[PDB]
Parts: sequence; structure tokens; C-alpha cells
Amino acid sequence: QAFERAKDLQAVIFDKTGTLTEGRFGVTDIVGFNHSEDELLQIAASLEARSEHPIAAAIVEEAEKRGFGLTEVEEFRAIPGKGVEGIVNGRRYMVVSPGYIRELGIKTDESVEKLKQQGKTVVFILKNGEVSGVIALADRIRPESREAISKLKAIGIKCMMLTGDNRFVAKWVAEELGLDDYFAEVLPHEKAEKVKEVQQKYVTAMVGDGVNDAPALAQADVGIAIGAGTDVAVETADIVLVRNDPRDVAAIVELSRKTYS
Repeated sequence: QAFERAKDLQAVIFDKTGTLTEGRFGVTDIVGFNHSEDELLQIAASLEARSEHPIAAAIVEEAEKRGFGLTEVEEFRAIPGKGVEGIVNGRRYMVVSPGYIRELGIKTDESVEKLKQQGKTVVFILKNGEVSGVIALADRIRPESREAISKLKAIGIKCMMLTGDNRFVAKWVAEELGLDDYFAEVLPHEKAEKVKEVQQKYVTAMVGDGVNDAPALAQADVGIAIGAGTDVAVETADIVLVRNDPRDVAAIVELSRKTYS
């Protein structure tokens, strides 16, 4: 009777990471300071090609996405507490963290604070000891997610999100999606209580991973497990979506409102 009662949903809460987002870092911005973005990316990725760090891997992936070939680095060095460095074409290049920049006393252009305000992770590209560019990364929003939310709002459903992520990241996602509300910094044992808080007003769905978000899905009037696949089965949640397509939430509501059994 889960499908049947989806028609009376008033609120939908999405878990962020992996559900509305890809659940991995990718590049959102490349910003050159009197230096081209294509060269900046190609240089940063050449230097980053050895690293196992998740952010380094995302920089290399983006160079692969744009089809940029890497360059062999000379006098390569990895500095724990800073980043990486090597010579490329007779100039000493480095890719370093905001922590290193602050420790060296280097001034970061005022525009970079806007990236930080979106909760994006920033790395700095130095050329001969001066900031040549920054690359910003986020756990990026799924292409389907904007449409998932607009379809839901169009049918009067309040669209929310919860996440353990910090308030800058959560705000950024909410604004990109036009969410009605969001809750940030929510640890895994605190999610169920946020669903009960929304339940004070609304017949509420929770959308999330069937294993990780089990309690929240259980507290919900309708628990929707997403991205379950066709391999292993989720047995606790009210409805299971095989694929990870958040637009299927509105498809359930809209079909349920057109039908009864």
C-alpha cells in the first residue's frame, strides 16, 4: 500500500550525498589569473597524476574528460602538509592547499572567497611562487536533480534535504536546486529525528540509501530507497527504486494521484 499512499505526500526529504549528488568530487571551476584555464588544468593534472588523494584524482579525471594529454614532470616532489610540485616547461609549478597558502603568507585573490562560500574545496596553482589559478571542486549535483525538484514543487510537494555535510555545501546545493528547506551537519543517528520534525507539519517521504539511511526511511510516512540496483535487495524500505534517478520520486506521486487499487 506504499504506492497507493504516495498520493497524499506533502513533503519529500532527500538525503544529499549519493542521492541528489554524485557522491564524489568533481571540478566545478577553473579560474586563471592571467593564465589560460585549459593550460591551468593540463598543468595541475600533470602534477597530480601520481597522487592517491581524492581531490588530485578528480583533477586528473577532468583533464581526461576534456581530452588533455599529460606532461612528464621534472624534479617532482610531494610535500605532505602542502601539496605537489614539479618543473613543467622551465617554470616551477605547484598545486597546493589553502592551508599551505596561508602558511606561506601568500595573498589569495578576493574572488576566491566566493568559492569558499559555496563550500567548494579549492586548490591553488603556483607558477614561480605566485598564484597562477585556482581549481574548485564539489560533490557535484546529479544532472537529473534540478528536474527532480521542479517536478515535485510543480505538484505542491515541499522539497527538502538533509546532510551531514557543512552548512556552506548544503546552502549551495539548496540554492542550485531551489529547495524549500534543508538541514545541514546532521549525523547519521540524527536523521530520523529531522524527519519527525518535518512530520509535525507534513505527510513526509524520505529518499536515501536503503542500508545507510535505514532509520530515516523507517521514520518516514513513505521510505523510498534509491539506487538499490538489480543485484542486492533492500527489504526494510516502503518502495525501492532500482536506479538512482530522483525524478522517479515525482513519477511515483503523479501516477499514484491518477490511480487507486
